[PDB]
Amino acid sequence: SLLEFGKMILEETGKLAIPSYSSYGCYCGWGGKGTPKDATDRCCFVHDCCYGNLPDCNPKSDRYKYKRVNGAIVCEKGTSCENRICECDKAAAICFRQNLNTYSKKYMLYPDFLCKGELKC
Ligand SMILES: Oc1ccc(/C=C/c2cc(O)cc(O)c2)cc1
Repeated sequence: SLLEFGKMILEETGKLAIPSYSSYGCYCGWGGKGTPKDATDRCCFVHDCCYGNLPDCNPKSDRYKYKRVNGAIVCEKGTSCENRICECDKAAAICFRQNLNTYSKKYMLYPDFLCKGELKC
């Protein structure tokens, strides 16, 4: 679910999902178009594609369970949708962690019309 994703993001990065990742760049948050602005935005692009791979799941609302083993996120076994949603969220949270070094506050609330270019999943 979205709230679980937000808590996984906070755990990984120490940033609050809202506002750090809810409206960042072209792809983090509602909507997506154009060329992602940086590596963090690319995490969101791929996360969007990952949710797009699950057309008959409901990634915003369906809850999954995970634990940590030696620090690392381990998605626990629910329904097939829940497992797949968890893997998408896990990847994006790790990706955010990996790209904290280049996160730029200039891309928070980035305006949609600047999202020029095109990117297929
Ligand atoms: O690819 C994406 C990556 C991150 C997000 C952020 C989502 C989000 C939205 C909420 O209302 C609450 C929340 O805790 C998280 C959306 C798309």
